[PDB]
Amino acid sequence: VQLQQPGAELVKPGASVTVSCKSSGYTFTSYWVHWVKQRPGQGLEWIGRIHPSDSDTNYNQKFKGKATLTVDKSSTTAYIHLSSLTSEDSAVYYCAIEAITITTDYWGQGTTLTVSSAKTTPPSVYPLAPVTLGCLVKGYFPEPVTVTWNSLSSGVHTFPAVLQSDLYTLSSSVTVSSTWPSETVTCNVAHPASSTKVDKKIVP
Amino acid sequence: DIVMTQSQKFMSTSVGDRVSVTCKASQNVGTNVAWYQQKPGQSPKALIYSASYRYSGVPDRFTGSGSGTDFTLTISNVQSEDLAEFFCQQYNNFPYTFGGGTQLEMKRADAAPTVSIFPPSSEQLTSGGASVVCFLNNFYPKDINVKWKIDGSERQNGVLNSWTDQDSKDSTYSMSSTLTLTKDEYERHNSYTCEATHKTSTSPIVKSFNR
Repeated sequence: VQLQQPGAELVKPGASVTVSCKSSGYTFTSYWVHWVKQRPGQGLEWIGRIHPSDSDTNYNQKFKGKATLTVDKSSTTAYIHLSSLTSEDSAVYYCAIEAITITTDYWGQGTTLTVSSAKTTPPSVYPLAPVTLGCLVKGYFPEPVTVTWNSLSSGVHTFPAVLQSDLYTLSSSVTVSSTWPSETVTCNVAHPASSTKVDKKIVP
Repeated sequence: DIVMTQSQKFMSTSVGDRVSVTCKASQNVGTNVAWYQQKPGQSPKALIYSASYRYSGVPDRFTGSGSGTDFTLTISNVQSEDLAEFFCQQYNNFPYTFGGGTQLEMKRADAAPTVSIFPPSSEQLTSGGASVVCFLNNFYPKDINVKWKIDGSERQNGVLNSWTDQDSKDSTYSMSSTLTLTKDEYERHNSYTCEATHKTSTSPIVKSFNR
């Protein structure tokens, strides 16, 4: 079972947006689809639920005029539509279902929605060489970016972004003495909003 | 609406001990209470439904209990891998409401940071910018201080600091400090030093380079 959500969405204030939740691996019309909103400092909020069989819905009254739940049975996809967007709607939106055969939950990756008047800006990627290596991702907007080391997982420290002059900047450190050089260590970083992917090899 | 009170936002523990996260509902919700775990960078994961029943694959180390208004999530033999924020939730009445969340904190032996300094990349200099990055990796406890020095003179402006979550593998913390100057200013100087002050050493840990 998989719930596929777009990684990010950047919308201007006052506009609207539709986030998709593409499901696979089970009978789409069997289980309620729930939606959850998450912002820092506010924890988790329940938006509502929809049953794809007949589009029966229960809404959190807080989101009555803001969120609209729909489904497309033939494409096994659920949608949430958000109207009159403000910065208050900037958050991560999850879709989730509960399968019973043994109860198991399945969640999407969450869509990071940013409501801002700023334009998309791709990240400038810089290699950090003197063994601990690094990758500097500077001047991107909006969040998020996904960085990966070739793949390498242990000895990886990806630090949270910091907003400097209206752009975001973060760094990642990979700690792998003999391995480098000879073993090509490459910074892999994607900015889903700018549709910009960069590869930068760490060279001495 | 129903308010779910998680009175503790943080709970400290050592590996192998027992922790109990309390959750108090403002109304009778029976046993229609769920518990969730959100590890860093991950979506929430359901651990407990019906107050005490575990989802598939959830270990018996996670025990849910309570009924009515008082609810408790007990974690036995807590591992650093369990590091996450824990949310209770009621689904007895619309709308479903979550608790405020409780972050797990692991206590461990004190550790000194692994400090690494990096000169500005050749690519960034061919753009008029110049950033000097210092990594302070895998230390404990979290309290640490970084001092930048240029030709022996302390520099406080233009410094960007960032801290990671507690590492779920070794319960350590990490910090990156980035000193950003213009290209002309960076070539006006030679010595660039990053100093780290931590309780593990009376003297700072120094890393530097000459351009």
